[PDB]
Parts: sequence; structure tokens; C-alpha cells
Amino acid sequence: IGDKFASRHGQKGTCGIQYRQEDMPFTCEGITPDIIINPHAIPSRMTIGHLIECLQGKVSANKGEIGDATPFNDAVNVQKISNLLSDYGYHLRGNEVLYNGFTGRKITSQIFIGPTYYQRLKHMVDDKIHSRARGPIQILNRQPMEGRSRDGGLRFGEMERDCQIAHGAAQFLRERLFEASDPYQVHVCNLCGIMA
Amino acid sequence: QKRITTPYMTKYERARVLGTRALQIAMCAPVMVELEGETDPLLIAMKELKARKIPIIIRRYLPDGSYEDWGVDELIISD
Amino acid sequence: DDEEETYRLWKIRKTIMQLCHDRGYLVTQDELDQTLEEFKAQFGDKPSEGRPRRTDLTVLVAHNDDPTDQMFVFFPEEPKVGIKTIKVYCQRMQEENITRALIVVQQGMTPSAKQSLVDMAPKYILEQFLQQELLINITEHELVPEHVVMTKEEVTELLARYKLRENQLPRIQAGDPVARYFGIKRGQVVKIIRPSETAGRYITYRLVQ
Amino acid sequence: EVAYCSTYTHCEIHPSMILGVCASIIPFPDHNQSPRNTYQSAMGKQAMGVYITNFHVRMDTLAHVLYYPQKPLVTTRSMEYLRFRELPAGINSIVAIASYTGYNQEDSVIMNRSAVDRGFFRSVFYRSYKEQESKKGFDQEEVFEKP
Amino acid sequence: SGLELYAEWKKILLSPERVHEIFKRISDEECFVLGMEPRYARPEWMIVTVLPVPPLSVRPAVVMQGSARNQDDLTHKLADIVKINNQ
Amino acid sequence: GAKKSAIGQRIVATLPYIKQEVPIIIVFRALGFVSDRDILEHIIYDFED
Amino acid sequence: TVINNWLLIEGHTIGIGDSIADSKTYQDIQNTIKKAKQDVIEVIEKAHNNELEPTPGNTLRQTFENQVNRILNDARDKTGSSAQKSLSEYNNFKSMVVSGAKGSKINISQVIAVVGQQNVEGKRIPFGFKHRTLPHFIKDDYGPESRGFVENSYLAGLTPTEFFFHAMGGREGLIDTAVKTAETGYIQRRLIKSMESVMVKYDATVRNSINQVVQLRYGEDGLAGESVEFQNLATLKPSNKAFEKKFRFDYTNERALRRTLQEDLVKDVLSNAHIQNELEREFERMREDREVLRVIFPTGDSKVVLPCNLLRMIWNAQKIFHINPRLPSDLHPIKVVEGVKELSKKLVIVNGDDPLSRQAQENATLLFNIHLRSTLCSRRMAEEFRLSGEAFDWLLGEIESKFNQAIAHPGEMVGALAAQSLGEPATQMTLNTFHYKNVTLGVPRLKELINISKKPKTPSLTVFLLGQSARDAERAKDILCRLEHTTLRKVTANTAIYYDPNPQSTVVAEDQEWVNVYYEMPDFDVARISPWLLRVELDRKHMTDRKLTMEQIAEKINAGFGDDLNCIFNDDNAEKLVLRIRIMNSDENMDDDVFLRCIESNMLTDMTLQGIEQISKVYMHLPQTDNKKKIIITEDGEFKALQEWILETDGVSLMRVLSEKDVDPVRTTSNDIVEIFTVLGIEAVRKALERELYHVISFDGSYVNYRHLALLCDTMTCRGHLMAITRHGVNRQDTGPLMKCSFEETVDVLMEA
Amino acid sequence: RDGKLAKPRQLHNTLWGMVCPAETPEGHAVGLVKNLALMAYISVGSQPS
Ligand SMILES: [Zn+2]
Repeated sequence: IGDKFASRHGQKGTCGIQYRQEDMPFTCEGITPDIIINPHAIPSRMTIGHLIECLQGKVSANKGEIGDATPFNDAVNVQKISNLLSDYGYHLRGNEVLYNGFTGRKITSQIFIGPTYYQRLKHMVDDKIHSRARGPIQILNRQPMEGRSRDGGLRFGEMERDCQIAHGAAQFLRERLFEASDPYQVHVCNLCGIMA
Repeated sequence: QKRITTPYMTKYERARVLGTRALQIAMCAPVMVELEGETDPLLIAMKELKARKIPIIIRRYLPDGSYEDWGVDELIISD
Repeated sequence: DDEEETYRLWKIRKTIMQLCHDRGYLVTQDELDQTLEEFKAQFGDKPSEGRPRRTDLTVLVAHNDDPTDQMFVFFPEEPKVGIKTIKVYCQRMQEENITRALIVVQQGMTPSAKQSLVDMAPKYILEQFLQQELLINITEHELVPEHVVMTKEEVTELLARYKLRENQLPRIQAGDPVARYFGIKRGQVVKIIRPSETAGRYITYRLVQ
Repeated sequence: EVAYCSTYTHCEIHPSMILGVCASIIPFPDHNQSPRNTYQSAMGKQAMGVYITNFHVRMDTLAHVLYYPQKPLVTTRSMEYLRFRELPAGINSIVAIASYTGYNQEDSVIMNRSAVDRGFFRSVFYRSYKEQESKKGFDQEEVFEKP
Repeated sequence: SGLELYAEWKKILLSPERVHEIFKRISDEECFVLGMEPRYARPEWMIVTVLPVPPLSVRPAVVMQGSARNQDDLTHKLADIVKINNQ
Repeated sequence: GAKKSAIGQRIVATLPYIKQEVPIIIVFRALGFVSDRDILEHIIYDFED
Repeated sequence: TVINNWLLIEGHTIGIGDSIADSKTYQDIQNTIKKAKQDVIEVIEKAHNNELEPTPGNTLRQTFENQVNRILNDARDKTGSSAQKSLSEYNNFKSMVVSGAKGSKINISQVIAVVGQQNVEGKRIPFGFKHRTLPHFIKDDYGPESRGFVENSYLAGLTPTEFFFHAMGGREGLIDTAVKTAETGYIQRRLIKSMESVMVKYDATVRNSINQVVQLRYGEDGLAGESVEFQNLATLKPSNKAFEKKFRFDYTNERALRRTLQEDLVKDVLSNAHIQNELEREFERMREDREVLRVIFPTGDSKVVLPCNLLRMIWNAQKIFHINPRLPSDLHPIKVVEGVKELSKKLVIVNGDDPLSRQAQENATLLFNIHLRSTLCSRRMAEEFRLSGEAFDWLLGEIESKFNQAIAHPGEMVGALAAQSLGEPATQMTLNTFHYKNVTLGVPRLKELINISKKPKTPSLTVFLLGQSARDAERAKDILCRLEHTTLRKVTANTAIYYDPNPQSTVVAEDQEWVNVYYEMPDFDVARISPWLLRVELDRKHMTDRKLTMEQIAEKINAGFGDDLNCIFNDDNAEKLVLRIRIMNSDENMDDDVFLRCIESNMLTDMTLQGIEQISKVYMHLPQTDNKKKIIITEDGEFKALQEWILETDGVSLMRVLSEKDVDPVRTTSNDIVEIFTVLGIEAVRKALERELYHVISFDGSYVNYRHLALLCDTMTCRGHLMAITRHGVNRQDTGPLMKCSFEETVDVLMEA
Repeated sequence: RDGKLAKPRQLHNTLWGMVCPAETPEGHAVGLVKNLALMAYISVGSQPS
């Protein structure tokens, strides 16, 4: 849960839950989708080439041949690829009828499913994750450093040192800035302010 | 005396008080209203504020230099 | 044009009078309203080759409240300004024995003359307004709020209600055009009253430095 | 016909050779928005897959192979030129554009626990570490021994 | 000039000690007029006679894991002064 | 416009390893081709315009 | 959770099935595109044949563009209409747009219609290859598709020529995302140092650190901006006839009263004049109120952000107390009038008994109070809302709870909060507002405001024509030019220095006819005539606009160098208006020819034929929008807009510009802050800056409550001089050494300290 | 990278197959790192004698 996966048409997305074959929407011949990308992402960005390759891949899979999608082939209008898919028996335009997995009831709207190439980006949550608490400290400046385990914490830089003033929260600011990073008590002389 | 400050408690004095009262209860301080199935210092103390009974008096220093000193009971609970 | 000079002069004078009515100097509404054609009738067709003399536009008036204190507007006939000419006016004022007076410098003045105006620092205070500036009544422009002035007594009361030392109050510099038009001096509070949308009228009192 | 022109001197070999070595891995680029295709070439500089075929002897830091790289079902004609049916960078997934439980909103993909269990996208993350014996000291030797 | 001020009525570099002596004669009232406040600041106080050495903490010793004790650089400056001052 | 003498719209040439900008006719003369006619035909080829 | 369960039993999915359209629409769209190709071809031939006319205040090339951009823009929209109409009630694309969760009506158009025109830098893809836009096209090609229109829709796919163009068009967006990214924290990081510690101290005086009073009562009203919502004032806009008709509580009809109110009150209302007087005084107070409001909100907006929303509250009260609106009232009308006063005494932003603290409360709540009086007014309460006694009580009480609670909390860091709130839209605005002459807006303009740098990309002063002139462009045009600076170069037709030793030498005969007239009275010619003299020709087409008179040109040319220049005007009727000017005849009585060449250049440049010098261009647009139309309260008592010419001009010289006659000197303002300070004073700058920021955060359609606007525009103009608040501007500050050790001079300031 | 204007980054029309238009990095290096199209071939250099 967290690893980036992305298609070849500009849509990049981390996983949000994973679910087992039984509790997932299933086609009426048993074909449960291995990835369920959101419908909302396609509109505003208009990648209406991801959905065409979704149709052609289905045509190619049932006809057993790598399907060519050269930028300009002229032999691939959306309609011509679709009529081939219709013979195999699917909705000419790709939709298939799925059923909710948990309840079994047919999802009313017919989901659009198909085969689409997915590339697994190198970035992973394990590399990104950082955590700190009573961590190793540099003796010279006594402000947190880094040892094993990525124990160098985040930084309260001025921008976020200023929303805190706006919220009005002084004690968090005092805690984050002093107690958390460099708490020291030094004995000071009263008549002269020099240290003692 | 002449209180010129608003009667209502300020959004931020209901925070430092709820928190201060809470460090007292956690440290074993006496409590001032019945607590039932409740062991959490903030819930025990947010309850007291509902009843206007916390033992604290708020020194609102005015801009010029004089400490008007309203008390929890007089201040109207804003929530 | 010579007719333009008449038009310009009529206006310069017209606003000049209003300043005094506002400053608190006594002026007849009739004088403020003198129409340009009336101005032509009163002073003549043109200063150049005509009755207006570049002099006589000059006038002396006293506070409506107090006749003892009078202010003499001097429109130097000489377009450029020579200190001796002011000294002549100063002598005229010494006779008048009224300290307040103003000079409508038409274009430019000797630098020495300006220091010389400061030279009579507390004597017969006089002020210089470039002719161009007086052409338009800044106080009627949209962005300019309606400045009003306060007596020393009012200033004390204001400080008391807010318990404010005067230095803490917002500050308006004397040189700014509005101040000269209301004839402000250091240490005097001019309140500003303006319409503002969230409330209605917010009156902000600003001291000068 | 009513020609735009009759003097054409030169005609282009195929117009889809005006796109480079990483926008030729994208089918139907014209159909997609142009910024989306730029973002995908950037994502490709990120996707893993088999790096070169001597992965076993090379030993670079940070190198990730993938268990089952698969050639794409929909292929741009000019991918073959860039050795892509020899070094593929991903797996054809039965994807289904739909809104299900909610965990798929805002660029999130739901995924089948069962399929990532039959091998779909399993990968190895090799990371090489090197230590060099130093004899810098006049008497200081960093010898190799079991302390 | 750079590190030395030379005064010509006769043109000679000004002795730090002599300038220190002049400031010793300086009147407190005149220093107040100068704008310096005498209680926490004196012109005589300005000349340096004793070098405060910061504590070992501000100049820590980095032993790089048992190789040896690389001296903190600031220590080097203090050290040269001592060798030269002693001679 | 400033001054730049009575002459205006003067062609001027900065050159490698110099101090102040050099008037163009001079550089041409210095390379040679002193005759003012020679300089002219070397630049403007046709005198008809 | 519930709607996610509903999505589980229903589902949503977008598919190629939604990006395809019925053949009628697929062909219907083609026909609209074919027309564009036909019409654009008409513009090309009309211009190619030179038939096309030039357009007012625009170059011919620009006219071609203005005309072609019109035909293409309609084509995207018209092919746009047919496409959206076809999608059913099941098209998935449409449901996402209508919900507003994702997608746009333009997006639906680009995926089923015509991608539309592609552009770079607010033009069409430019000729980059000499006279072409890509190699394939023939040179000098002005075809719409070739220049940049990508007719093919996304589903159809882009031909290779247009694909390249679409990419160029996207590149600028990816170039912007990077310019936007850097300025993300630039503005706030600088501003916060300047608004670092303004707080609402315990007596409500917003005050900075030194304790100086930046704003006397927060935001001028004392209400903190969270509990304030927009309401319609309801009295400013209505006509005078209406103002009486709507609110009055006439005690005359009786039968009306009979239907509206219970009888017991009915007889008394007729019976007691004292009751009746309160009503007439009540309406009277409101008459007075409308008058104040009319000035307070001059243009005619009725929207305010005043606190507790009286309208909703009445409705809520109607339900809680189950009032039935079809039957008679129980509220004595008088109860309302006293009741309102009672609320008014209780709501207090300021609480001081003495005058100076009693004047302020009235000033602060004048708007809310006028609203309370208009909305809760008895005639209305009795008629429109028909509330009952038990309920009126909940309402007065509730209005007081919300109003009293809306007062800002003392100790709020209103200063730090205001600086960040303004910054969010600062990032949102465009990179330079070339498009939406040029206006500079976005973070570049917001910068000119933050640090007061006088130089602007577009220093400009709007001019409001004083009156009669605006109605008629003829007077307007002359004044417009009257201000504009003009010089000989603009009207010059040709210049010459032929040698004429004697006047009768007359090298050109055409000059001789009037030269003979000059020679008829060759006054001072006896001193001499220039052996070589300058002859100047000008073109009337340029002269006509200026309505220039040669005599004017002559007197002014004479008026400057002096008798050293002598010229006689050519006959005006003569088409070849020419000025033959020669050096002083006594001077003829250093080489004069060379002197003349210099003279010609200086003369051509500094003619200053008319107008203030700095302003260089004046454009005149009558304003179709309500933004600046003069809005007058009419005799019957109505707000209506009068369409009057306004002259927008570049350059800034308010003193002279304002000085010129017929320039209303009341409403003409610069777009530049420095000018305002010098000629109108610091207080005008404070009102002006608010206008300047408001223009910037209006282009977005964004809103920032005025509260935040005033504080940035008052803290900045506070010590009396406009203060640059970029890190450099406030870098000089009244601060403790530790505070002034906050900026790079930490070692130096401390040693001095 | 930070000349205020962005003249070079804007794709000029003369990149018809000289450079791939789609391939541009996002960041401080936008449109200042371009990649060649598949068929370009930079000249190696010859002698013009
Ligand atoms: Zn001591």
C-alpha cells in the first residue's frame, strides 16, 4: 500500500487498499480486475488514448496478435477497433457487466474493463519513510542529527513556524522549537548576567 | 477596578486553562465535580469548564500595563 | 492663451478662497462661488494686455471665529520669486501686524528665499504653494478622505480614552499635500474620517511628525 | 487535385519518427493530452524492468530487476527498434476504470492481493556496499580480520 | 591602514598601549556624551589585554572513532597565539 | 541622442583586444583601402539606390 | 460513507463509449468546421486584394487577426454547442461535469468536437521558419489549420502537423508550472516580517509590537471574519416610490390591518397617535438611513459581509415556532420598534459612556444597525415575515448571541494571519496579465505593491471626461489628443535644405507663389535670407487629427530658438503645406548648413506641438461594463448607469493631467502608487492601495475579506512614509539588537550594540 | 536557468524532428534539456577543400 504504479499515458497513482480475488468485482465468466484505476482522473486531463488502448488490447487478446498502435496508422479509428471487439461478444465499446464481490448484486452501471500496460515506478514507500524520537544528537550543536534508522527528523522552517503564530498556539511553538530540539538549563548569576 | 475587558472567555484562554487544569489532575490534584468512568485528564477537565468550576483566575494584562484579573466563574463560556 | 491665463488665474484664486473657509478663515460663500465670468468682470479680461494685474488677487481674511488673526494671500505678480519682493510683502505684513500669510509662487523661487522664509522662523509665518498645485482642489478628489483638525484640548481627551502616548499614534508628515492644504504644523492631530465598507465610518486620528 | 502545392521537393519517411526514444514507448500519443505524455516520459525514467542482461555480474549501487517483465499487448510499431521485446518495463494488467469502495479516488489504484501473490510485479532491490582496506597510517593498518 | 593607524600633526603609528592609556584618562561623562554608556561599556574597556578563550565545549575535539584526536580548527588559532605570546 | 558630435547614426565597431570603440571607416582604412571610394564599394556594392 | 455505499450499488465508469457521438452530430460538426475554412478564406482574399478596411485604433495586420480570431472562436463554441447537446443523461462525461467533482464543459468539447485553436504567447503559432510555421506549408500561408487551428478532436487524433502545434501550446503551461513553483513562498516570507506582530491587544486596538495603534478597532468593525456572511442590504437599491411603499406601517387601510393583525391591536393602532408617531418617526429614521447608505455604498452593490444573518434567522424562527403565514399577527407593531432599540443598545463593539466613546459605537455598527432596522422593521415584520410574539423573542435573543460572539478574540495574531491569507491568491494569479495595451497583474504586480518600485510595465492614468465632452466623441477626441504629446516627427511629411541665395531665387516655383507673398512683405528679409534654407512639408491626414493649425506651429517654432528662426506658412488650402524656415536674416546679414541639420533634428524631436510630454499614447474606450459607468441617483430615486467615454492613457503626470480642463479632477486616478502619494497625500495612498489589491484578486474571482486587505494596506502606510516591505524595504527597523541580528549583519550589529 | 525571460524554453518551430517535442524535464531544467528524435544524426565534420 503506497508503491507508485503508472500507465504509459501520463496517469500516476499509489495503491490505496488491496483486496483479495473473492471480495472484488467479478465478470460473469470469472475475470476479476487486478487494478481498479479511478474514472475521475481521465476527464480533466483527457488521456483518451489510454481508453483506446484498453479497447485494442482486448481486441488483440481475443484475436491473439500484438496490436499495433503506431501514432498515426489510419487503420485505427475508434470505431474500426470496436467492431472487431463486437464479434468476440463484448459491448462494442468495451463495457462488460460486473457484480459487486462482497454482496454479489450486479453493479447497475456496466464497468469498463480491459487490458492496459502498467509500469511499476522505482519510487517505493520504504525509501521515503523517515521517523525520529530521542534520536542521536550532534554533540557540537546539540540539535538532532542522523544515525541508523533515518532518525534525522523533519525541520520546523520559518514557513511552518508562522502558521503556528497565526493559529495562536504559543506552547506548541515553544515545544517544537526548544523542548523538542535543544532543551538546556544553565545556571546564571543574578547581579551580572554572565553564566555561573 | 473598572473591568473594560470583554465578559466572554477568549478562544485562547479556554485552551491554556483546559490544559493547565489538566496537568494538575494528572499530577493527583483534587477534582471539583463528579467524574464517572473517566480517567483522562482533559475529559475530566473539559467537563469542569462546562460547569464553570475550575480553580484559576486569568490575568489579562492590558496594553498599557495594568493587570485586570477576571476569574473563571465570571467569564462566560464561549464554546 | 491670455484668455487661458484668465481662466487659470480665476481658478487658482477660486480654490485659494475655499482653503481659507475650510482652514477656518472667514470667507463669504459669494466669494467662493465667484464664477469665472464674474472673475473676468471683477479683475479684467487678461493680466497680459488687460485689467488683471497679477496683483490685487492678493487678499487678507481673519478666522470666522477670530477677527484678530488674519491671513494674507500674496500672488506675487513676478512669475519668479525674489526674496526682497517677499521682504517687501513682509514689511507690508509687519505693518499689517498679522503673522498668517501665503505666497502663490507662480513657478520657481530663489533657494535662498525659501531659507529666508525659514529665516523668519516664528516671525509672520508664510507658506509657499506652487501655482500648479492650487489649480485642483485635492480635498474633493475621490481617494482623499475628508481630513478635519483638532484643538489641543481634544487631543488630550483622545489620549485619555485609549491611554495612548502621542508617539504611539499613527503619524502623518507635514509636507504631504493634504497637510499643507489644511495648514498643519508639527504636534497637531488631524483626524481622518472615511467611509469604510465593513462598518460605516471609521475615524482614524493621526498625529504629525 | 487542387494541390496545396506541386513543387514538393522532399517527402518524410514516416511522420512518427519525430518522437524520441521515450515517447515511442507510448501508443496513441496525439490522442492523449501533450502534458500527460511529457509526464509519462518522466515516469518512464522511473519504471523498473530488466536493466541489461548481465545483471548477474554487474554490481552497481541501487539496481532493481523485476520478476516477470512482459512485452505490451498494444505496441507502437517503432518500439522494436529500441530493444523493448528484449527489455520490457512492466506487466499488462486486467485494469478496470471504475469507482469501487472509495480507496481508488485521487489517482489511487486498488489492487488484487491474490495476483500480487502469484507474482505480479515482484522485484529484487540489489544495493552494493564496498569497503576498502586503508594502509594510510605509518603504523596504522586497516587489516581484514574478525574482530 | 589595515591593522595600524598612523597620526600626523610627526606622523607615527599609534601605540595600542598609548591609545589604551588615552582611553584610561577618558572622562565617564564625556563617554556618556559620546553615547557609550560607561557602566557596561568603557572606551578603555574596548582595547583587548586578555584574550577570552572559549570553553572546551565551543571548540570540541573530534576523535574520529579512535584514529586519534583531530584538534578543532579554532584550537589551532589559540595555539599559535600561545606559542608566539610565550616567546 | 546626447551629443556624439554633429554626425549621427554612425556605424561603429568594437573589435578584439581594443580599449574604446573604433569608428568603422577608420578600421577599414587601417586595414588599408585608404581611398574613401574603395571603402564605399567594399560595403555598398551598387551605388544606384 | 452512505454515498460510497450508494456508489457500490450503482457505480460510475467513464469509457470510450462516452467519447463517441451519433453520426448526425459527427457530420453536423464537420459542416460548422467547413464554414470556418470558407469564411477564413474570405478574409484572406479580401485582405490579399487590399479590399479589407483598416479598423479604428488598430493596425491592418491586427485587424486580420481580430477578424480571423472571431471566426475561429465561434467555431470552437458552435461545434461546442452541438456536441454537448447530443450526450444523453447517461453519458458518463456529462455526470462528472454536472456534479462538478471533475471535468469541464470545454473538456467535453475537446474530446468529442474540435480540440480548437492552439496558440503560443497569446497569438497563433508564429512564423518561425522564414514565412512558414513548419516546413510543409508554402510560404506566406494564412490558412487557419496551418497557422494553428487543430480541427481534429482528441478521439479522432491529431495529424502530425497539429500534434507538433499542440505540443508547443502545452510547453508554455509546463513553463508556467515552474514560474509558479518558485514564487510560492516569496510574497508571504517577505510580508510576514512587516506584519510580524500585529495583535488584537486586550482593548481591541490592533497594535504592533511598540504598541503603536495600526488599526483602532479590528477591521474597523470589531467583527472577526469567520462568523460574517453576505447579506443584501435591501434599502440602498430600491426606488424612492418603493421605499415608502415597502416600509411604512400605514395606519390608514384598516381592512388591510384587519387581515394582517389581531383586532385588539387593530383598534389601538387606529386609536393612539403616539403609537402612530413612532411609526412615522420610524420610517423617517430609515429615510435618513437610505440617504446615508447611498453615499456609503455609491456604485450600487447591495452585498455586504455584515454579521448574524437576519434573513435566515427569521426563517429558522418561522419553523421553530411553527408560525402559519396565512392568518393574523400577534405582535404589536410598536413592540418591534422598541425591541429593535433594545437589541441596539446591547450590541457593543465599543463600551465607553463618554462622548468620543459613544460616537465610535455609532460609527462602528452603523451598517449592521441600519440592516437590523431595515430587516426587523415592523411594517415588514408584520407583512412579509408575519412573526409572532413568542418567536420575536427568540429572534432578538439569537441576533444578540451571534453579534456579541462575532467580536474578535483579544490576543489574536491578526497581523500574521492576514499576511498568509493575502499570499494564497498572490500565487493563484497569472504570471504577467498579458491576457484574460497590457495590464501587469499576478505575483509581478503584487511585487510592485509589496516593495514600492515606481517603474511599472504599464504606468497608466485613467481619465474620466468631465461631462459634456464625453457624451460627444468630437469634443472628447480633441481633448484626448490635447493631452497626448505630439512632435514634428508625427506630422512631418518631408524635410529639405536646398540652397536659395535670394527669396526670389525660389528654387521651387510652388513655394514662389506664397514666397512672392512673403517677398511682397519681406520684413527683415532686407537683413538677408539663408543662402541655403530648410523647407518642411507635413501631411494633413496626420495634421487633421491634431486639428493642428500651421499658425500654431509657426508661433511655437518662433517661440523657442527666437527670431533666429524665421518662417512663413504655406497656404493652408495648398495641398503641399510647407514651412520654409531659414536662420536669422540678421544672422545671415560654425557653418549654417550644418547648424540647420542639427537644428532640424532638435526641432523635429522637441516640438511638443501639444500635450503633456510623458504621456505617450491615449486610447479611448466607452465602457460597456458597469465597472466605471457614471452611476447617478435619479430624480425619482433610482440608481442607473450612464455610458460615458473614459480616456485610458499611458504615462503618469497627475498634476498637469488633472490640471487640464474637462478632466474631472474628482474621479481621475493613477494606476501607480508613487504618483498618488506625491500629489494626493498618504491617506489617499491607503485608499488607493486597497483598490489596487482588490483589482488583482478580482481577476481570479477570488475573494479576501476586507479585514485582511485593510491591515496590509494600513500597516504598510503607517509611520507616514510608504514603506517598501520587501526584505530590503523594512530591513531598516526599530528593533532590539537580537531582532536586528535577524538579518545577515548579525556579527556587525551586535558589536555596535 | 534564471534569465527572467523564457525565450529559449518555448519550443521553436525549427525543431521539426530535430528534437522530440514531448520529452521535456519538469523543474528548474524545464525546456533546457531536450532529447534527440530517433532519426537525427549530428554531423561528424569534413574538410571543405
Ligand atoms: Zn556581577
